[PDB]
Amino acid sequence: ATRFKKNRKKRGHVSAGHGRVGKHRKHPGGRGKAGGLHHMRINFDKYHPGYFGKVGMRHLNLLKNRTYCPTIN
Amino acid sequence: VAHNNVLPNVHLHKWWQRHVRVNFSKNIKKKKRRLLREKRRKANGGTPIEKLHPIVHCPTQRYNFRTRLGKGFTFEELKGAGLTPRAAQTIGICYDKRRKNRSEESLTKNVERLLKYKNSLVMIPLKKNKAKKGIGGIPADADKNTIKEFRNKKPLLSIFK
Amino acid sequence: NVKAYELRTLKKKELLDKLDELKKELSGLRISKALGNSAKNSKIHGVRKNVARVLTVYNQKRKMELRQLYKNKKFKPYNLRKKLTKNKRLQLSPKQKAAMTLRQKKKVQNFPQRKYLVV
Amino acid sequence: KFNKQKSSSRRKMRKAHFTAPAGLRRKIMSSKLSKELRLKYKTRSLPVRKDDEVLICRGHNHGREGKVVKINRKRYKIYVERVTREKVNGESTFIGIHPSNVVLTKLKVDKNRKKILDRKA
Amino acid sequence: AVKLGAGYETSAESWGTGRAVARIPRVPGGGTHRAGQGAFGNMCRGGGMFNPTKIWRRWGRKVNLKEKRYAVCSSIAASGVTSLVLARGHRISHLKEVPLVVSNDIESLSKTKEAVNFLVSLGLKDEVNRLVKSKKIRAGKGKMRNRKYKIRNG
RNA sequence: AGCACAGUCUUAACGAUGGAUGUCUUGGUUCCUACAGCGAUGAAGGCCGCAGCAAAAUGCGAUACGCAAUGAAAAUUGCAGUGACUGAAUCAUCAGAAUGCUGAAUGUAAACUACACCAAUUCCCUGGGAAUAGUGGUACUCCUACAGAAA
RNA sequence: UUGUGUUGAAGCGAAAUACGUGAGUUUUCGUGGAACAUCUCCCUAGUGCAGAUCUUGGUGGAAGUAGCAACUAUUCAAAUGAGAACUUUGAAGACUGAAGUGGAGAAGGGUUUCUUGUCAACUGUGAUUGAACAAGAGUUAGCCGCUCCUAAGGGAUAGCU
RNA sequence: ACGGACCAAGGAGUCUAGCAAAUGUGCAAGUGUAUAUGAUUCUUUAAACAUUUUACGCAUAAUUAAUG
RNA sequence: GAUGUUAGGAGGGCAAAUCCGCCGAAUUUAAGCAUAUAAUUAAGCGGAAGAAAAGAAAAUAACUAUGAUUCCUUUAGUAACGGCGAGUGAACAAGGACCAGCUCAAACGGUUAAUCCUUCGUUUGGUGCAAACCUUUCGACGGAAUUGUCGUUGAAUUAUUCCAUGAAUGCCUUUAAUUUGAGCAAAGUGAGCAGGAAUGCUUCCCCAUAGAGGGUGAAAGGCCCAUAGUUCUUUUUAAUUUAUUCAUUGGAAUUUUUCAUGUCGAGUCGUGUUCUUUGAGAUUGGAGCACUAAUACGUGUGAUACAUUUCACAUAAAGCUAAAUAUAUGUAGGAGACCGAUAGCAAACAAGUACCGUGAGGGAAAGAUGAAAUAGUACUCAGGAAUGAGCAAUUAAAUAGUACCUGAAAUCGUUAAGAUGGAACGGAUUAAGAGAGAAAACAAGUAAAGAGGGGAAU
Repeated sequence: ATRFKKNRKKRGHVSAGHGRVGKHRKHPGGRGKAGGLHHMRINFDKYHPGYFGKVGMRHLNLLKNRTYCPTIN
Repeated sequence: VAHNNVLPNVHLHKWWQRHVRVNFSKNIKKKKRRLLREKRRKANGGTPIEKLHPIVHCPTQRYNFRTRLGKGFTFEELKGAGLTPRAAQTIGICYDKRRKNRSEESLTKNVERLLKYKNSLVMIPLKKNKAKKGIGGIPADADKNTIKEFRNKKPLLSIFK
Repeated sequence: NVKAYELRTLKKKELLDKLDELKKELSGLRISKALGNSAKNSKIHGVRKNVARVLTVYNQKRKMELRQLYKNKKFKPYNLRKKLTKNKRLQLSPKQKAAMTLRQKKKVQNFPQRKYLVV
Repeated sequence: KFNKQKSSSRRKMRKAHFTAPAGLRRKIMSSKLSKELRLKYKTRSLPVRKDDEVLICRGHNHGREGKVVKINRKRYKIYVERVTREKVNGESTFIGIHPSNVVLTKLKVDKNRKKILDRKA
Repeated sequence: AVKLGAGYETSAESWGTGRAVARIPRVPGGGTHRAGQGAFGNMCRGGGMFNPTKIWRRWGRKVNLKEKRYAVCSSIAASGVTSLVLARGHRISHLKEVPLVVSNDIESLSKTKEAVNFLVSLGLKDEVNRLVKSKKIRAGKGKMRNRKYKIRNG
């Protein structure tokens, strides 16, 4: 598996495919889901529309066995 | 994040390298458990290591229809079978003091199961050819000839299932 | 050069004065070695081991008599009583560990776990 | 091979060989028996002894015979009476032969050698 | 896996603002060669490998039961055809048929001599010769890892 | 018997310096398995010693690189030396004996081999006969039993 | 899977009417002295270096160069020795100048002390010298000190936290 | 403009979790036999082999805060 | 109470990987940061075992219901928490491993503490060579305890049936398993080549329930240890051997006839408030403080704060408990698609060593002659000596000479060839020299004689 890796085919290419200009730094945009609503907001709204906020009422302890029912047509 | 991916969710924000463990010994432990139960059935020598458990209905509407092995027969079930809990616990019959028979169907099904086990039992004398007729509902002691002729017959483990 | 078994039969005298003369000749050997004379230096090993053997036999005799002196008596000194591990010494005895009340005993005698066969 | 209690590890058993105590060395240093006394003692091998008769069948001296003169277990070697060689300074010294390269042709007998041969019969 | 903390068991100090030396961490103190030497870091002598091997590598693989059974069935089918057995390396030019079956007393035979004799009588003397003279000590340092010999498969 | 200018640089052969490479490995590492507490009956740790010639490491404790006993059993050696013709040389085992000063350290102390108090003490013969200033004991807290004072 | 090795493997040095476009591959001679491939197909990774004031080790030009400059100062003759400006002896010229490179101690050091050897290294020149190296030896207390007393103060007991 | 006196050896997109896409493979309204059990296999084997005719995941149905 | 160097005892310290209490950060993430996260983590303090801890419901559920604890698969990245941001995050059911239940308190026993401990004794039989150990029941003595030990588990009454009781006589077999330590254990040291030396190459034989490994002068199934196998021996542990007589002493289970519904853990639960903790949200647990209960018809849970009330479940405030589980520690075994001396542990070696720091601490470098030094360099010459040289010498080999296998590059020396007016090197094209070279770079066949090798032909 390790001899099929794409980094192997950039072995003598200096930048390792990560750009001579932008470089490969560590977390240049933030960690995890950091920038939602601020600088990742386009990504969040374009791919995960209803992500932020809450809707509905709470069900405190669920006990899924109570409402479990499989269906057949 | 970038592109159309699921929003990440990984709970690895603590020192997890200390808590990761790998089971290299899964089948080795399989063999060890097998050997242990083999040795503890050879040690008691003929009497099964399995104990009789009742048939009970799984709770909740999810598993309403399914039955499984409970722990311990009830006092009513044991009394219907004709034996006391203290006596029953000496012949491989589990007893639990918590369960109650809410329905005659469960009561009679577990009583019939207990009776089948009792009728399948053959009892070894406590004092080596001093056979007696037992107490607390324990069946009477079998004698030398039937014990010798049953000790070489395959014990039915299907009763415990 | 003496062996342990022949002098095992000696009295404590024949043991102690033989040790005394052995020590004396070892001291003479050491004095000779202190001087330039080194012709007999290799005998020091043998004399030292003889001293060890004599002391071994004497001390084993003394320990045996001191054990006979406290035979039974239930109050032997600490060096005589058992040198088990401290935790083993403080452990409850097997009888204490297995001791059961009358109620439990008369339950277990009347309803013991018993052998049986399932057909 | 089939016994897992004992190891077949190369480093483990050559450490055992090169750090064997003298007691194990005296059994490592066994040799073959000639056909004659092999027939007479119904055994195949015996540890070499200080007065045994030896016919070396391997090495530069593969025809010489002689009673062994000394057994040195530190270097795993035996020496036979007339297989000496000349040192640079000019004194004589025995050539060490590994016991695997010799075959016993005659054995000195002893109370203990008798009991070993009896245990072998 | 390498030892968990290997290469990192020293005191970390990279006193590197104006020393005219590279900013790599250096071991402290004095009085020994180690003092002031480049500390942990994949480029430093005694520093620790880049991604230390861990025991939670994916050692095994779960294989579909149906795929495993398929593989076994196909291997049996392949063993049944002569050109494949010839191409794998067995010297079978002299046995009568390749799905070769013998009577049940092969199970009762018990001596290696008569087993080898049965193999020869079936026409497999060349195969046995290949097996016995394939024994030889392998190349590389696998032989300092209890992997001394390398045999052919009969 | 004579002849090359010198230096600088290039190439080849042979060397020097250096310790790469290859090959080794009584080491490490990882997994699996099993067992699992030692200590006032003085532990772990620390000092100090101990060999014929002996620094370290290893081993051992005034019996001091080892005693006894048990199994094997002829070597052990650098020299000197010691060994049966097998409780003897050397291995292994290791149950007996022995185990310095310390250290929780516990009579008081401590950059003291300093200073107490109480029993004198130890050995040998089968009540005597010797030799020793040596040997034991003495912490704090607590439990059980006892003792004699008290309100 | 199918091969090469003591009639010399790996490695290494120089090479080749050699192949490739190229990473390379393959051969020769030398050296070497015990292992080595597999391109049949596949599996696997701690897998490819010119740099990172990279890490460790080794080695250069600088260069026989900078330098070997405080403390006024040396000389003659002899001895020893393979060898003497810097070892010893005699003679001379001088210095330190009792606020001393003079005698006794403390702290610190720990055998540097002494005698006899003695020169591989060290003694930044030499060295036969030495505080170096080697073998032995040397420290004697009722009166000198410690030990005792108490001080600034420290530790602990009773409590109490 | 900065780094590089020289040479050797070492030296940097990897490992695990989780998701997706792509492609290969098996089976297909199913699919994966999880933990575990068995079994004349117990050098290898810590792997292979097996599973008395409603375990669980995902899928087979969506939608609503929700009774549904 | 105080005091006792009265008698007998215990605690203290080390070690920690797993385990149990406490105390308790910040870096970090949030692209800033303060709640949050890191984390109920690190560090700090204390305490145990071969496991610990948890544990026999004041539990779930809402079902046709389950039934102590722990662990695995799953539930489930789910319900929920959260500047509802980053992030965090359980439980029940289901399938498995393992499987075990119990005792105090309280009730009852006063025609009699029926309990317990100390010390001193007697014999009851056993395996040890001994040392020691296991059994043993008849006391006596001195105490403790009514400010409560022990028995019962409501208590009497029939019936059956079980269980412990002593003495005498006889029997102590036989096998399977399991676990230590020991023995025994196949077949070539056959030609020939070469080599210092086969274990190599040819060739002729074999053994294999042994072709695992190691050693041996080079690669060994047949040279050695050992390996396969097998035989004894140790541990315990099942089944199978035999039990029979004579007797009274107590106990137990269930079933008949009676009486009374008993007991059931208090500064505790609970509530309020504060802080923390939790997924727990008009508060999950814990803790401090204030207030402070009921008595089983009670009181606690039923995940939203209340009032009135049904229903279900459990029976808090005392205690013990094996297994399944974990083990970066120690010790001992065994392994590997691991590393191969700048790697692998820091340490392959006299390594936590040398050495450094007042100290807490910091912490290296360093493996390889050769088959054999039981071959480690003899002799001569020259030198003060170190060394050097040899007509001398060990070795297969000394250019393997102790910094010793191989022995790269940088850097330097010797010899030779060439170039040489303020760089050197280079690209491209040839030329002149100098090294090597015939595998395409001519000659197949034909006739003869000389050495050989093969194939077929009796």
